[PDB]
Amino acid sequence: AEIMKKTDFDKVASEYTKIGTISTTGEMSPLDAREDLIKKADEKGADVVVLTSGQTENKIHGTADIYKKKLEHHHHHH
Repeated sequence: AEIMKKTDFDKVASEYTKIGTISTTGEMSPLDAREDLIKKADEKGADVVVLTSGQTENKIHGTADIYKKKLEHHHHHH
């Protein structure tokens, strides 16, 4: 699982699927919150962790929507 914001993820939103929301126990540390959310997300099998709150201690608790990628199977589309 990787850390991106909603602004970053939005561009490729239709390529992924929301499997749930993860949350840190609280606003611990900025980079540490990321790592803890990567722990949860990757444990749930998520491809992307979408910080729907932001990062860098900017009024964040640590809520992120977890998404999985749409894996393709011979459907080349031309």
